[PDB]
Amino acid sequence: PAYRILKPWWDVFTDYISIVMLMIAVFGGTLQVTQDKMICLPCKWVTKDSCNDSPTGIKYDLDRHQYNYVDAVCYENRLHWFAKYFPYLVLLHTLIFLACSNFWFKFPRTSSKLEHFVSILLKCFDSPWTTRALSERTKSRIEQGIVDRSETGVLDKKEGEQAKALFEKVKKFRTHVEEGDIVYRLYMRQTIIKVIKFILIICYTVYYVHNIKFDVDCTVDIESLTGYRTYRCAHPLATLFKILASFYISLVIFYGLICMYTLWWMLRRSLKKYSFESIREESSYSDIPDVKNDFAFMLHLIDQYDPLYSKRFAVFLSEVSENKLRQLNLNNEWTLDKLRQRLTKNAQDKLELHLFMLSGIPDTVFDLVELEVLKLELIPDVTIPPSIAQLTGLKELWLYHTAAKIEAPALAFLRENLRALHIKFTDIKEIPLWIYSLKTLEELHLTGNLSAENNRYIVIDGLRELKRLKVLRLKSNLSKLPQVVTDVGVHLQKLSINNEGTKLIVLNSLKKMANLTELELIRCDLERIPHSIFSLHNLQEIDLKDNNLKTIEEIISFQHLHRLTCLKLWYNHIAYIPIQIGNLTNLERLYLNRNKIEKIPTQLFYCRKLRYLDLSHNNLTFLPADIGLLQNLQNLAITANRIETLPPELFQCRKLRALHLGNNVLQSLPSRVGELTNLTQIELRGNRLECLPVELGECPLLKRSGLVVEEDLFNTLPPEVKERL
Amino acid sequence: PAYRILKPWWDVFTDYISIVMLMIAVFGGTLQVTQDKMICLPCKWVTKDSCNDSPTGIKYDLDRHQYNYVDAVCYENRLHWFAKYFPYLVLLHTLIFLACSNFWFKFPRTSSKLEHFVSILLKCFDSPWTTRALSLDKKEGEQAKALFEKVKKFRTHVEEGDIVYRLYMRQTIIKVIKFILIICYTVYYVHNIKFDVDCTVDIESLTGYRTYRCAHPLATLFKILASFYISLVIFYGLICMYTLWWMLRRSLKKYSFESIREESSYSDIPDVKNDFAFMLHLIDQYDPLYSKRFAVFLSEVSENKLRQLNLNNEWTLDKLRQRLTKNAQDKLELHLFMLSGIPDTVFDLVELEVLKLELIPDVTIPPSIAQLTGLKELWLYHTAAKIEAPALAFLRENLRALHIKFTDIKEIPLWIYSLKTLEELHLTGNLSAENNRYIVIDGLRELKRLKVLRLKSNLSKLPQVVTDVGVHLQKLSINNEGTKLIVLNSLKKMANLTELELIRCDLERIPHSIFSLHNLQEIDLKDNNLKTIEEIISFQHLHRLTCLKLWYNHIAYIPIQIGNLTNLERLYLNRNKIEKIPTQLFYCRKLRYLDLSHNNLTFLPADIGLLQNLQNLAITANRIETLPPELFQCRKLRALHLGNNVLQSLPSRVGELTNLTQIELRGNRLECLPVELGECPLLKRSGLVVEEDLFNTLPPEVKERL
Repeated sequence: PAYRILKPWWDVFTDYISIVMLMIAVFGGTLQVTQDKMICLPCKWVTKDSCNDSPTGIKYDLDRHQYNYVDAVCYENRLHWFAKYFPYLVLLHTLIFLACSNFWFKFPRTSSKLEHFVSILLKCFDSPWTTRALSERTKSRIEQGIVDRSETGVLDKKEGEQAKALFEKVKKFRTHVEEGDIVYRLYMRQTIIKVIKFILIICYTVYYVHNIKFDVDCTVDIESLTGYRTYRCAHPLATLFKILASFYISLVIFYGLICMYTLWWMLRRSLKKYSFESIREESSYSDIPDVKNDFAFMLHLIDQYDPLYSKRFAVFLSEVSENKLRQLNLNNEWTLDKLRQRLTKNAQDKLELHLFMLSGIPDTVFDLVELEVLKLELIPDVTIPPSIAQLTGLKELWLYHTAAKIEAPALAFLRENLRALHIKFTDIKEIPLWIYSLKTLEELHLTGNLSAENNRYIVIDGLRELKRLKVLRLKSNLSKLPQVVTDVGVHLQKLSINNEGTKLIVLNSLKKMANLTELELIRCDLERIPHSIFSLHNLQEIDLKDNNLKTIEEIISFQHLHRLTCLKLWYNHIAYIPIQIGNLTNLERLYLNRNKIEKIPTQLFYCRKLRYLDLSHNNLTFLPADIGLLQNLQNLAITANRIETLPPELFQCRKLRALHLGNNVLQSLPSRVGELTNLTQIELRGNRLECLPVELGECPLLKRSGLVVEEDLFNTLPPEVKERL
Repeated sequence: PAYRILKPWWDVFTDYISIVMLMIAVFGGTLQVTQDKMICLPCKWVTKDSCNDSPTGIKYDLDRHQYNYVDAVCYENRLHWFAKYFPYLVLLHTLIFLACSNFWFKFPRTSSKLEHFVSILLKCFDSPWTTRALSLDKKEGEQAKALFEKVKKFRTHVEEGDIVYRLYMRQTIIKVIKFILIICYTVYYVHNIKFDVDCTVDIESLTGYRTYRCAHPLATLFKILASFYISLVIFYGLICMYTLWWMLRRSLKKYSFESIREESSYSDIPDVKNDFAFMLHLIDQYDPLYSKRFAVFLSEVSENKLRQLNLNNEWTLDKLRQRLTKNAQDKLELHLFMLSGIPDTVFDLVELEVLKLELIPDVTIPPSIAQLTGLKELWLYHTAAKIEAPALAFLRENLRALHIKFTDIKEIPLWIYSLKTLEELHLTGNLSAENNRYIVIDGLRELKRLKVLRLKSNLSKLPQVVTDVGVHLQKLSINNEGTKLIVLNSLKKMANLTELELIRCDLERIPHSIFSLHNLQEIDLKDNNLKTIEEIISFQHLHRLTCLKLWYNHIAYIPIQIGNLTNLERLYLNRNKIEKIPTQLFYCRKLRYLDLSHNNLTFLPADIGLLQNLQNLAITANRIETLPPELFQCRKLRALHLGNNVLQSLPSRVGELTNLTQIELRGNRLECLPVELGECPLLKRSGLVVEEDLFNTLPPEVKERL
């Protein structure tokens, strides 16, 4: 694996230098062992030393054998020890350089981190995901760039899984390697020792060259054995060894110069610190990490092998890349088969789908042409890719605290759709300035707490142009409603304020609007009904509940209005009903629930078209004979009021489909109510009935679904209601 | 591998010569170590002339050991300097030349370029796309595309390099320098190789004799080796000099594909001017075929074809036909919503009068439209606009209607004025005052032929290009924003105006420049800020109004000037909260269609019984009590839409008409329904939405009969 981490001036030159150094050691060694003769010969003209101060010949008269002895003595007991062991010296130095350059290689405490690093290196130029990743007023409303750049391509569960595995591995391997700096320390130590040995070697070997000589004056003490005292002696190899020493010294200098470069490099710039600054300078990916340890160091070393590596690695190790990967992987798995698992519907169905557990917006959801409603919950980076064009209808979109980043170029589609839009928000500005750009939005639901200032800025710029707004629901404190509401208010059909922090005067709004065909004040801290509410001639519905409203005495002037048709007064403190309610007959709904009503005058009977009445959780203990006049009564609750046994007027009606009786006193339901034949359900609970009537057989719609009873015995009818079930 | 980037008359020869030269160093080295003896011997003749010539023996009483000393001395400080180190001179230079040859390989900043270069060439060489490109099974697209992306990134990277070229030149130059020097030294120092030499070293104090004659035993082998060596080197040098000639008389820093371009299918190839060019020349030397395969692969024209084929192989004629539908004014509506371009197969659909394109980049519609017969209508929305096909005649014979939608300003093409046969145009988009004025002039000014024009936009002011073109205007519509109601000099210019529509515009009051337009014959005012009908008094004096829609407004009051009109075929009083209807509508006995809904009427007047031709009557969500008997005093009442009112039961008599085709009964709280209603021949569960069977006699009979 060394090849892919091969260092330009650390491994390349060192290996060739080392080979040459070894070669010269071997050459010299071979010669030193067998070609070194050291030819000595005696001399007669000895004056002081050197046998000088001087044809037939000399005739020294010595034995050929004894000359070899002299040679051996002069060789052993004289100078030039450097020359004698020069190739061994070279071999040692060569081996030192070779060994010191390769401690990390094949040594487990360092090779482990290199193996993890190299494994990554071999994946950066593989796993095609990498090369896909390498392919690269406003008012936060423009993102067509990313729409076309992604090319809506896929990974086919191959690049997806490969890249995912590599993300797990790059994060884990980095966490492992990043713990320390052993790889770093070894290279700094190695670089320094190479320089140290270099300096010492040159000093040592350039000095001992004066030792290599043509000849030597041999003055060893052997004349008592061999006759002559002084010998002159030649060393033929000495010429060659001066040459070899010179070549070795030059070779070491070259090595040294390169080693100084590498030591120079590792000191001039920090190597542990490392980041892909060059990538964020050139590439679209600014998401560049920086760590200071062995991982970064090893990346830095290979940065000088090939910049291409850095480009591949840098784009891979990114959260931008991972997020694009995840969205693509989402599409790979979250297909039509998975979307179908959640295609539910609740009421006014419109074929819903709610995506809650997704980390982003799938593209496959827009293949669900049949749906009209899409609910997005807690999903970040919602752009709504402009591939919603294959949908036909889109009647409702829920931005349930997701993201304000809706910038895809598909307003034309949305402007032909989205009758309704729901925005849930906990922050102030995650509400996009996108809403007003929609023109066909009729219904808008805004839920979250904004200050008066925030209401004014968000509503004026984000909503004011919704000329077709007909329905507006504000689940906000609304200490003041911005003038936008009153202006849309003249075309607005429904306005609903539903919050505990509601404390304000709405008289101006009511007067300006003068329409409000549906009005809701829920949990608003109200005690007083604003009197201008009676200018809403087309009010047609009013829901006053969960208020501090303790009176109905104020509803005197309701006849100023026409077609009221509905009055909801539940969960309030109206413990008493006056005789103004009897003048309200153009009413088709009335609800008095948990208001602690002690008494109701016979006034409800005047509203002979009431048909629907809720009398519950009131300390009333009474039923008037209004019930005998309202012969179109279809639904009535008489519960939690401790009423005595029901009076016979109970059944003097025609339908009373919903007969809800409970938490009262009823030893027995008047059996005659069973002859209405239109009972669909009878609730008989908490009343201590002794027995059940056996006249219910007359009614075909009291099969065992509507028999909400405690006893379910004392009868002959159980098999009839069971078979009908 | 490296083989394919080796130079034909350079590298194979360099390697063989280097091997032989090293062989000479090895032979000579071994020879020099064990065979060089220098047998020297003294002489007694005149030493002034190296022992000249002016049987038993000479004896020369010296010992054998002493002679070894003489030989050693003569060898060490006399002649044969060159011969003594000849094989080392050979080894050193041979290694230098060899190292120089391989210098560019395994070099820190050349290997990466070379490895990628070779891999790309091999992939291009063997890719089936290259073959097809010479003129995909849905996989060659991906493979070729991946190679194209890699090639573009590789080329971009190599584009900035000048390393491979320069290092090669430095290498060539140093080989030439060393070549000249090695010849100068090797050739010159040959006079020192002699068999017979004269040794006159000063060793008399040790040997008696000063002059020795001496025989170098390997003089001949070193002369032979040197001569053979010199010849090897000269040959090597010829190649080195050739290299410089080739490198200097050819730019090589640039490479053109002209010799291939005029033989192959492509034309779009740039002049390469960097290390890529140099590498290209080198493969051209090895084999030009690789230059060709690469060139054929790397082409934008080829990429275009590759992608086009991918479209054609997916969006086949069956795929297109299966997805071909029709919704209104049918004409074979084919929709292409997410394509990367337009497949050619769409133009073989000769019968495809309607093509709808959206979200398709770079649409160009190559002129193959001549293949088609009918192309009566074309919808280009939110796509691209690069159709410059030289085939206006085909387009002019067709394209009676164009529906083009935009998101910006400059996206709008000008293919409108060039088609003077255009009859109907629809434009939606982002407008401003000046932006619209400039574009509408360039777009519509010359279309005298235009009859129908509809604009969906934030216009804010009516342009005069439209009023001038508008003198031939049949139908005019504008919506989604209020404009200055420039009517005083617009309706008068247009003057034909046989169908006018105003939707979601800031109209509170009706303009009165329409009052004299007797040729109006159709008018639709809806979702406006209009809250009245006071203006419509003299308006209706015009004959042939035939249609008046005032729905979706705030008109809660109907006057009795409505009786001024006798010619109306459509009347819509929808969602205006009206509280009463006068018996002044019947005046238009040709009305036939009357929408009374989402009002606050609560009752109906005796007007229905005066319209014997009333066919379609909608009475819904008006809280109306039991309908008056005039309800069924008619002849047709095909559609009786009742709902969200108050009706205990239908009068049995309405079912005796028998021309009822549908009765809607939803939300009216009916207690029961009479049997006569089931006698009507066309109420056999034909759209008879009811809540319950309502105690009728023949609901299962009519269900089976249908």
